[PDB]
Amino acid sequence: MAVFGAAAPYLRKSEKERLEAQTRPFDLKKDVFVPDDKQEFVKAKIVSREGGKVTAETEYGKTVTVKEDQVMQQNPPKFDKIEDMAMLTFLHEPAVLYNLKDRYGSWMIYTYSGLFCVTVNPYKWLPVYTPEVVAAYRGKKRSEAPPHIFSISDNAYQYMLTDRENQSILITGESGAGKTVNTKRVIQYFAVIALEDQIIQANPALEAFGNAKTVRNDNSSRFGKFIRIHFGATGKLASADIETYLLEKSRVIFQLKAERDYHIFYQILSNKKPELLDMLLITNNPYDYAFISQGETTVASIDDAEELMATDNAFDVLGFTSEEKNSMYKLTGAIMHFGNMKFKLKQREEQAEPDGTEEADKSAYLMGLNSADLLKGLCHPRVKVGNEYVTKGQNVQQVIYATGALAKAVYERMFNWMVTRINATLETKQPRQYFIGVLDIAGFEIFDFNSFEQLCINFTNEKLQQFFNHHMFVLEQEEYKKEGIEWTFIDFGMDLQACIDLIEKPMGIMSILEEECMFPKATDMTFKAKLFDNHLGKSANFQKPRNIKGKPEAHFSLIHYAGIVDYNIIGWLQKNKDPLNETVVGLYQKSSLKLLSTLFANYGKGKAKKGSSFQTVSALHRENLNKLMTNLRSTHPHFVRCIIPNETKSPGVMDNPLVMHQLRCNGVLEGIRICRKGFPNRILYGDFRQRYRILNPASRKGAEKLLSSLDIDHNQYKFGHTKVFFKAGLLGLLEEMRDERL
Amino acid sequence: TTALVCDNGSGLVKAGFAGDDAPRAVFPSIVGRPRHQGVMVGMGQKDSYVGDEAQSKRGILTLKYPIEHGIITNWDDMEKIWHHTFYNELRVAPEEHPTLLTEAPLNPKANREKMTQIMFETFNVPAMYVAIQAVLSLYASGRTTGIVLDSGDGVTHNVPIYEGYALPHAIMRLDLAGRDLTDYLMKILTERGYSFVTTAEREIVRDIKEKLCYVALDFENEMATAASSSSLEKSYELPDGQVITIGNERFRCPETLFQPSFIGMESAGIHETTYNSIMKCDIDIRKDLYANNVLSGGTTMYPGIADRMQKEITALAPSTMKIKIIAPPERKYSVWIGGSILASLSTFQQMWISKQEYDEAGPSIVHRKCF
Ligand SMILES: Nc1ncnc2c1ncn2[C@@H]1O[C@H](COP(=O)(O)OP(=O)(O)O)[C@@H](O)[C@H]1O
Repeated sequence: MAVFGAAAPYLRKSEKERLEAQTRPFDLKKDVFVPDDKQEFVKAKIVSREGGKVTAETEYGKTVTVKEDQVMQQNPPKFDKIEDMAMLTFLHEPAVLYNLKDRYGSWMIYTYSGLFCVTVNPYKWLPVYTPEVVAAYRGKKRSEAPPHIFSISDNAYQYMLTDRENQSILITGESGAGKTVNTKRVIQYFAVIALEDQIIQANPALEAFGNAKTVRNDNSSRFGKFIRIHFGATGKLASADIETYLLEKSRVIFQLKAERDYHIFYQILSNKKPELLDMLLITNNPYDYAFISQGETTVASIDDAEELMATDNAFDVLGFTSEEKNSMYKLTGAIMHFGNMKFKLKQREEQAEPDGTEEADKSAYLMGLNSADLLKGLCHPRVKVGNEYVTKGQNVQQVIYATGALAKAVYERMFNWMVTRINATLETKQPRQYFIGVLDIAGFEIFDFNSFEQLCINFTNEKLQQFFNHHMFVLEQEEYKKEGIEWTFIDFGMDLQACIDLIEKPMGIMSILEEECMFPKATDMTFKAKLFDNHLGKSANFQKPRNIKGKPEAHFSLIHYAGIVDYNIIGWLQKNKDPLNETVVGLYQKSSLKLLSTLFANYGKGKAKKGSSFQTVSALHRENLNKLMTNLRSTHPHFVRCIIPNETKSPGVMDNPLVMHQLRCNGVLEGIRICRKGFPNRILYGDFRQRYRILNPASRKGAEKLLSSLDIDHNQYKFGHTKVFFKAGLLGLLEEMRDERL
Repeated sequence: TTALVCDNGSGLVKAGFAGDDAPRAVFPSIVGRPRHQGVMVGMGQKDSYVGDEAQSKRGILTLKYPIEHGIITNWDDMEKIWHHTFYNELRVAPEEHPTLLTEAPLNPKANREKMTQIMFETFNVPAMYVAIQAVLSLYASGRTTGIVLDSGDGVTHNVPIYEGYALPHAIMRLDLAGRDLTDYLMKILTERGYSFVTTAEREIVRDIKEKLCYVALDFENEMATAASSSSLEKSYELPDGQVITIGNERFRCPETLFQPSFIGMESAGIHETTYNSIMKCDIDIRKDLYANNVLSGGTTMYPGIADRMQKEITALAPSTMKIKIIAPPERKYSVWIGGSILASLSTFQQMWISKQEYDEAGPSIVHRKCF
């Protein structure tokens, strides 16, 4: 226990202290888990089971009665503080909550939970991050060493080196709960076992261009960052790669009532650089610009001026010139100038014509196009019919949708190209063999006014959770085919895929939405009517909404792995349209700027060319999710779960509702639930004997004699050849008969 | 899998893929056969040119239209047209693509029956469907009500639709269209000295019409203006020189649409059949129909036709209504655009006629609820 340097206590408590804590009275009958009001479940004692009446005496002095249908045992003391939640004798929801609660009070951060690695961030410095434990872990195994991310990092490394394949680290948590520094210590450990400074140096750029204020967080990430750490043949550090996925475009145009756009517009709106404002014609007033003013104007998030400076510094120290930063800033200002355009219908026709031309002129002067030419390209697109061009007509709604789609497109284009430039700066010529990627993605966010974007996020997280579930299924089949005990041949993925089929499949929600924004006079009520007519009752997970405590509104409710979510319809048709304007895209290709590179080229024998008008954010998102799954499904994955203990920066004290929220939205509970259908308590025969032989004191014959003389049913235990498998009730009964034996 | 939207029309084939913004292949529906003998031995002449090639070899061919007024009259020529469309213009294999075809209202039933028989047996498409041109125009126009006037090249028709329900007893069909306008323009040019008689000169006359004709707002005043001034005359350049100058023939040709007595028909103009269809419709929807009068098809493409028809329908209707005529610039392709929209709709995917249904019920399956 000295091999763990000075961090040994925090990493794992001594066996002596373990045994000194084992001695503690606990009544298995009347100290069971009990539902609560202020929290979900609190530690209490019951006086008696008086019919339908019980009385819970908690620590707070309360004596509430709870119904006999909502009570469940508490974890025994001889199995509290367990490192692996999967090995718990009784797998309940608040059971694991209190397990991690006592583990963080006792200041043990990392905890194994089967195929996961859960990490609640400590708020003060610990010796657990000293290089001594890093170097001294080399040579110890996963099955025995106490939980820590260095363990799974080394396991991924050696898995890569033995199987000659890539691995994937899926760090899962909220921005501002320690994800950045967790990945930082990951990359440090990887460098140790053999460019992190460059990663952190270029990070403020992505933090600017892909983070925006939501309600649950003021520095939430919207894009799916994912760093590929390549290696060589000798498993030595070769180079690092990075890719961006699923960057939400709707933010650039529409913002909710309680949230802001991306940080960059506000950082530019910081007057600390007056040269940017007077070169971009940006008036100081943020209410002036319509694309942004609909969201939260300003919040006490960060020092935005200083962040502007930090980003400019990171830019100047990155490979690209000052002119290029200048073009980036001016392009963002042009996107900002798009919103104030004004169009009117014509005299006695249905055609759109511009009345205000000043912002048009200035946006053209910025973009490097002609103002009259851009106005003509917006009001009168030209389309190709065989071997001739004919002009298409537009009204105000159509030209506005086109403007919004153009802005979203140019922003996303500049973003992807900026990431390419970042990767080019990082690029080293060393040969790059198999990599181990680390993935940063949005969370299964729930609110009271969920919308289209939250539906997209939850759909992504559904694909991820189903992927992990199938992964763990194959892992359990591997355990079984090793143990020579093979049963229960049903997979664990379809039970979740049934919910996916309600989003992606034809006549699913996304297909109905696409059809509805294609139909002539569709409205939100018609969208709702079609959803109901085509799914209500005929499906399994789609169902009515619920109105609780006077919530704002809900039009329908889906059920996911992370609970029942009620979604709102209003605005989906208008926000899903993505009609890109081909004539203006050609204008961009013919610009006098860097813009011509971003829009280099974008829109017989079998052509899947969907039109410019038949474009939907949902469809582009489904395609991107498909290709992200195709990139992940080729690598053996690993999962990291990050939980905030409390919203306050004060350590020690926690918030049980926030813990439950993280557990549900993260899927640790779903993992333990997939376990709860088999035999989760899995122990060998030797320690089984050494702990339960005094019941019938005297390896299959003696074990079987004891089992038959312990009144255990056949289906309750599964007889293995190295370990014999038992369930929660079996562990409880064996515990009780040991206790009476003593 | 993706669907094919082939709006075969009558005088122009328009094909493409469902989900596009415009047809990919647009060429005349013409089959030409050589009429001279052919002396150069070894060059290997073929026996029939179809499509846009027949317009290049136009000088030595006899051009046939396989489809007369909506109705197909030459099934072998039409199979050649379709084969050319599938293989030599789109380059797709119809064994793996559903095909949406378009037809005018009030045609014979054997037309649709033979059309689907061919599509399932000769070309072996997996599914197919026959739609009405006016409904697809109204899809592409972004309406759900409105009286649509679809003037193609063989047939003109009105189809009043309200709230997605069509009023079949009010559908009017007229057999005056661009082909009759071309014949009238030939016959009316002959009085200035020019004579075009061959089927290869019919195409030159059609080009003259497209390029120089327009609709007068007031016919008598434009006739007096042409009789007095000379500011109306344009010149055209034949494919061998010898410019021709036409005067009041420019607005006298498309005026046949509003006075079909010019070509000896008895019926009423398009402005009057539109109003009569409206007056057949129920009294509660006539205001919406007056406000949503949609034009589509190549013959609605003359300059001034929208203003003329608004003047006429306004003089006809009661003086307290808002007459409004919707004439997009991409009128000519409205049927194809609407067809693409429809075939891409996800609700539509259980309204195809499958190969199994056909092998089960014969070609009669076309007129069933799978219309
Ligand atoms: N600009 C134009 N002005 C007048 N007539 C036109 C014009 N363009 C095309 N047409 C006429 O339209 C007819 C073709 O109509 P079209 O929409 O192709 O019907 P279809 O597809 O059934 O043939 C041709 O006969 C041609 O004379």
